[PDB]
Amino acid sequence: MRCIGMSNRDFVEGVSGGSWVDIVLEHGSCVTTMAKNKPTLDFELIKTEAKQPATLRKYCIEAKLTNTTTESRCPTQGEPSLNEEQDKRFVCKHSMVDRGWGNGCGLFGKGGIVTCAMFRCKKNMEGKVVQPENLEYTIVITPHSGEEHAGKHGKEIKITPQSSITEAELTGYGTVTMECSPRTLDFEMVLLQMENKAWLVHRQWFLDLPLPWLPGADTQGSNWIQKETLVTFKNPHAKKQDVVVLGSQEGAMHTALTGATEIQMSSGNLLFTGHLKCRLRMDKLQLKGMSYSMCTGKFKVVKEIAETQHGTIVIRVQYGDGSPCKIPFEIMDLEKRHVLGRLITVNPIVTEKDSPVNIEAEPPFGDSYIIIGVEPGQLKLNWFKK
Repeated sequence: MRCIGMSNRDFVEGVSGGSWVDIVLEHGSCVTTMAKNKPTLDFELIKTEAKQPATLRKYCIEAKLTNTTTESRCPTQGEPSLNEEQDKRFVCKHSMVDRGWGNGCGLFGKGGIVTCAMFRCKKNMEGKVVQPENLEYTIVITPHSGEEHAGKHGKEIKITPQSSITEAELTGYGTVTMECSPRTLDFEMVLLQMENKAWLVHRQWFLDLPLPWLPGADTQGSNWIQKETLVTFKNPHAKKQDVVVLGSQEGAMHTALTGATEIQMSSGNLLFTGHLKCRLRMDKLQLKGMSYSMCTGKFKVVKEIAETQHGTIVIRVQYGDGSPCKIPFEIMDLEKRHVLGRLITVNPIVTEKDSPVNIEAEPPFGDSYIIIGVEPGQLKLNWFKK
């Protein structure tokens, strides 16, 4: 039903036997395939996500400062130093400040001063690089049977442009074999993540951001590069100097990303709307239910016959005199002389007594008789397709 209710639906059929059939899969669309003596199948590409893409750079957007320490020397005695100036967790600056008798020096003149503060990142963002490969497309292959629910999921399969040809098993019908190509999606770009919300941004812009950062392959999260971007050193004084850190930049960032394509995501994974080209073979598929009896009984059209968006109809029917059986469906002319139209639901069958068995069929254009059932009450339903 899902595919029948979709506006974007392609009908594909193989012009050969045992041959490959090509189909194009898109998000929000579905493809229905058919073949002589083979079940009709529905294909849909539902998910396209990058799994664990390489982290390029972590940017700190909010930090705190602690243990600020100052050291300074008198004019003439060289550049002062602090050992924490060797500790990668600190931000430091070297400057010159006036000195003299008033603050412990013999000479009046400029002296060397140095100040360091431990830098602690409190909130960061990270940009990742999505490789075309390692992208994972989820495709659902549903048997077009018409059976009911309200336990019958189509087979779900996940593939990668690097995975080999897939052999998907469809309970009851065999297996279907298919291969796909991510046939034209770009990735010199980058995906920025600001706390579970992501964006697609151009490179060299991400790399130019004036914020403290760390090479992607880090785990310490301490040795930030260019911390001065979030730190300001006030003018020094003879023996002390103040250091203040800018406020969070989450906001400056947000109202800075407006415009760039926003990217959905979940469970840490990024999601995209992919495009696939696939080829499938049905030589290993077969009809579920062949070798049954031809229902010899009655059906009551459950409700109003429905018209789909694809020149087809969906007739609900429920047995009646018999085994879980094949159904006699047949669309003929007003005279019941020749067969017209065709079934999209193939080898339609009943599993239970009082089990609405939906059936999608394609009536020819104009007038036709929809003959459901056999000789007690073969169900002649008139139909006009405009």
